[PDB]
Amino acid sequence: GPLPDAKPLVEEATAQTKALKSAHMVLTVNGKIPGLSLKTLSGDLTTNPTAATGNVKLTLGGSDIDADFVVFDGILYATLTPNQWSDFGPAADIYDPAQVLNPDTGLANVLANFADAKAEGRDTINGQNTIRISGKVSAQAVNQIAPPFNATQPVPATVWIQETGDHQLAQAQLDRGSGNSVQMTLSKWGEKVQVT
Ligand SMILES: CCCCCCCCCCCCCCCC(=O)OCC(COC(=O)CCCCCCCCCCCCCCC)OC(=O)CCCCCCCCCCCCCCC
Repeated sequence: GPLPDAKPLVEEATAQTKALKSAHMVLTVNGKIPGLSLKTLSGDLTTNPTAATGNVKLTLGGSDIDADFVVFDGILYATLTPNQWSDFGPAADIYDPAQVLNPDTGLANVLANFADAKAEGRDTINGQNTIRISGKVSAQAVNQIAPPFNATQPVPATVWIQETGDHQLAQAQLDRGSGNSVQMTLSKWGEKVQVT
């Protein structure tokens, strides 16, 4: 049947995202984004205070490493060899994961700077009906959430917003062209992170 108007849905998702404290996130990098050596990540994030835990697949020196990670008390830790925790210092010197849910600079700021929104279709994301929406995100909003994009123009993007219910952002993708793109799927909004 007919699609809703994207614009009110984006506005509603913006407000919902600003109110978020925590979520489960799955992040995938498709192709190659210069200065991003991550391939995948899956984890749980809470904010105020910031903590995160999960697993990451990343490339270091031409090799893919699977690692568990914890961010706790500003500090990033990861197991670059199995069951061995290394301390990598302040998480903020690499990337503070709270930035993803910062209401001024994170996903909500992406949504508020998502231009030309148009509903394209319906898709299931994690068992929920969502509206797939195309648009373009400002360079400045992209660079603030994902510095390695190094955008000097608007970035084509797709968002998937819950059709009913709370209208959360279920998924977002930023396309750097060719077959190079970053996507995040969010779920379990307001989960207790558990702790670390
Ligand atoms: C809608 C889309 C939403 C997108 C939201 C998030 C987008 C991603 C944010 C961009 C990350 C920017 C961080 C710098 C990029 C980096 O990779 O450095 C490149 C250097 C090579 O680049 C350079 O040459 C120099 C950069 C200096 C980096 C120093 C590295 C020190 C080595 C030790 C790190 C190993 C532990 C990492 C475990 C995570 O080699 C490295 O890869 C080593 C560092 C790996 C960092 C992984 C960052 C994790 C992203 C977390 C956000 C996801 C949400 C979290 C939810 C829980």
